[PDB]
Amino acid sequence: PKFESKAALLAARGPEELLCFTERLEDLVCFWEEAAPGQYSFSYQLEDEPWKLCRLHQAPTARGAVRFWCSLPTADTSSFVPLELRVTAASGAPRYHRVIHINEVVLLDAPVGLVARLADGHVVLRWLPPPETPMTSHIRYEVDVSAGQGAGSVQRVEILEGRTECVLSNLRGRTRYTFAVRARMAEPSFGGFWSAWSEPVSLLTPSLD
Amino acid sequence: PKFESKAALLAARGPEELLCFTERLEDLVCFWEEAPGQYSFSYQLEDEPWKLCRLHQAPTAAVRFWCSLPTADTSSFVPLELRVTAASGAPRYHRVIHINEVVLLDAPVGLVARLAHVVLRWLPPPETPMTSHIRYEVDVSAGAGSVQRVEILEGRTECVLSNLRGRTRYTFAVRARMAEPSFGGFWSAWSEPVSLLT
Amino acid sequence: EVQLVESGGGLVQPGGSLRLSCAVSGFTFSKYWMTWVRQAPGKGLEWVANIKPDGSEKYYVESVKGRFTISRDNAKNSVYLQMNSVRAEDTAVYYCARVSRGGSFSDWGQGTLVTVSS
Amino acid sequence: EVQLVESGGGLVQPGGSLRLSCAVSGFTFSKYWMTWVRQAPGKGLEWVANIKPDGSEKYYVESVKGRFTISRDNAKNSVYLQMNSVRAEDTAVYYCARVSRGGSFSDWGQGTLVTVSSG
Amino acid sequence: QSALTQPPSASGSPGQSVTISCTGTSSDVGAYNYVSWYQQHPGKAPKLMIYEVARRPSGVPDRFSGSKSGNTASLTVSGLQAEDEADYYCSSYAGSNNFAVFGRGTKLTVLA
Amino acid sequence: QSALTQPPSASGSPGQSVTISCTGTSSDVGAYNYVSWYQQHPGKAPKLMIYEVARRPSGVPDRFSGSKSGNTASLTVSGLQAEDEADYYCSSYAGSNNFAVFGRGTKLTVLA
Repeated sequence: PKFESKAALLAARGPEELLCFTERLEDLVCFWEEAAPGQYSFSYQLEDEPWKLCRLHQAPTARGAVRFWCSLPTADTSSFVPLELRVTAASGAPRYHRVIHINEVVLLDAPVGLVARLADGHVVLRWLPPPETPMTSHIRYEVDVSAGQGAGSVQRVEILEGRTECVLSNLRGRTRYTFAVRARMAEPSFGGFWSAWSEPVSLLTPSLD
Repeated sequence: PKFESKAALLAARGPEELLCFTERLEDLVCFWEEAPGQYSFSYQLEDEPWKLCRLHQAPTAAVRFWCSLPTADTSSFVPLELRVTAASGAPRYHRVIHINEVVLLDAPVGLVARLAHVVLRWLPPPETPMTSHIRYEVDVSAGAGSVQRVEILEGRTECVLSNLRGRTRYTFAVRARMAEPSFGGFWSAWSEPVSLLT
Repeated sequence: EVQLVESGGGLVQPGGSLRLSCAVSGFTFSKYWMTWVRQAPGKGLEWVANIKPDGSEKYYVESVKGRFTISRDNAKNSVYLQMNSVRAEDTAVYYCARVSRGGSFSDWGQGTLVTVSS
Repeated sequence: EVQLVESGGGLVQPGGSLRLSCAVSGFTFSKYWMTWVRQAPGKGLEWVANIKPDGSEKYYVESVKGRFTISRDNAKNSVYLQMNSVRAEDTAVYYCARVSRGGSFSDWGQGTLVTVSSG
Repeated sequence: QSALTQPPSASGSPGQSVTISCTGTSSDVGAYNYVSWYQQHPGKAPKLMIYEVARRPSGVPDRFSGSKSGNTASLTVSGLQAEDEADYYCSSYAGSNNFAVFGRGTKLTVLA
Repeated sequence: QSALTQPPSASGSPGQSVTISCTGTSSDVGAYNYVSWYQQHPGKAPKLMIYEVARRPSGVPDRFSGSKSGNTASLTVSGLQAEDEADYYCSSYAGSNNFAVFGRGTKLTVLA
């Protein structure tokens, strides 16, 4: 499903708290981890409306941990509104307790259609905004430029105002560079995290000739 | 007491209605006449409960009944409902008045006539501090009827008469009234007359 | 219990016209005098005009005589202040009030602002 | 019953300063955004400024940026709109409002009038 | 606006008593007993505190009182409070063309 | 003041249905689902009728409904009544510096 989105969020905050995020301001997924099990009861309260139970799903992870999650009903994904979350163990013990706003946990979907081309003496990058995300004008991006043999991330370029094009300049000849792009809400009215990295695209720069 | 003020008002409107007047905007007396019998005077001030008033009687020539309202109920620019009920239970009079709309001043005094033309001088109504807002009217008569009627405005206490025939005994008198339109009411009784022979 | 609400205020160009309304409720409206009192910004209070219970007689202050026109509706319980040939010196907050005992103003409305150029 | 009451309006000379207040009662005040929307007489609605529940972040429309300052008190349940360097085009009826679902304005106050020069 | 003569300012600590004068002519104050006093808090409409020189509306504490001598009326608050710090106007009948001539106004300040 | 596009006026007899459009750009209405509609009677404060494009607050009649296609939202009143004669504004999120861009406004008149 959205394994890449949950993996990015887990790498940001860790497995010791209730991780919640939205992709298109009309959804909400909350998940956490447990050592491997046990049973839990997810419940939320929207404003002053009576409490609601949420259906919980379970799944093992590569780490050997067990991941629980809940997908909120679309009717309860209103923004700019207090949403109180609670995870209670089957023993009755309180586990997690949060009060969030949907607009403050935005994690967009990863950018797609990344393409690398030569300038003729630079490298031009083009990509597409997150699928089914109409706020393209209010999305800022970030491009990664990395290499092999422990070089790591050589360049990190910020792209603003919903532009989907980038021109790289300081690249060494006879070098295979790997590019990836992440997305974020530009408008300060939203809170959240960077999207998962896009599917990488590599390109081999020519030696000087 | 206030005999001349009651005589002037009676001469103006008659004995077929409840006659009420005030002299200094801090009093109120209502009276009427009958050709005996008993009556019950009652009034309502705004939303305050009804209040009966003590009635007094006196012969005339007819019987005159009257009531002097308590000073505490003589507020101006305010609806005051009056009701006169006969002892038989029969309704007689029913009025809604404002105190400031029934002003009948006291008669002017100290009238003095001298020759210059003929100059008339008098004094404003006693214990009446609205002297600047009092207008007057001068009557000039002979032995002929009332030859001249002169209006005096703006609180003036002096009047100069003209075109008077020689060797004629003229009688002069002055009445008072509220000049400001915010007040309604009637003329005061005529002052004590002063004669002069040209 | 007594409630007075003014409306119709705003900016008016010099020489223009504006009509103010005053909704009245809480007492026998057709039995009392009604008056208008304006207050220039940062200044004191000034009596503008008043009207008799039956609306048969109207009175105005010298500075507005012949320019303003006060009226009333003893059915809708409303008091109006018609402002024709408006001047700069008319810029003030206009209150409608109920005239009670001794010529006092017992109940006042919230007041509406009328601004004219200067 | 939800109640919002504005006050502090009136006439202000161009370049002056004015502080508007909004007394709030009827809901959990410290959990919602609060906003100001003005309306010029005979004209439409214009969004002025809003503030986060904890009042940590403030946002303004471009025409009032650097001139107005929105604030709140989550103890007295009050919202403030400091108006400095007032212009003639700031002449409008200022409402304080509660931001609800989808960035909508669920509850509005009666509104207070601010008049400045021309318009 | 032509107005009556009123002292521009007045101050007093809580518990003290303050007297505000109001001087007119012999055609208004001293001619009629139609003297009225008003209280106005900032941003609010005037409130009737005293009517007919001394009489007092329902709701107004006895701490406020009025008097009249010659052509000068006087409003007096005997037990000063913080809620009394406001503007105070006097009025009087001066004709049909001047049903209520107000004073210049007095800003009363409670110094605490 | 920059605003959204709304027809200046609209009319309809009781029982009929009237649709008021609201056109914006692809950065506000076509970008977010934060579309709101408001009703304002003369002298009164605006009242929320529609939030989140189509959803409707408690107290608002079933007669009111909203939709969205492209960069244009649409308010629809199916059962016209005399109490519906007022001004109608549309709003939409258009960034942090403009949390709610209103329209020019539409004066709905209920005919005979």
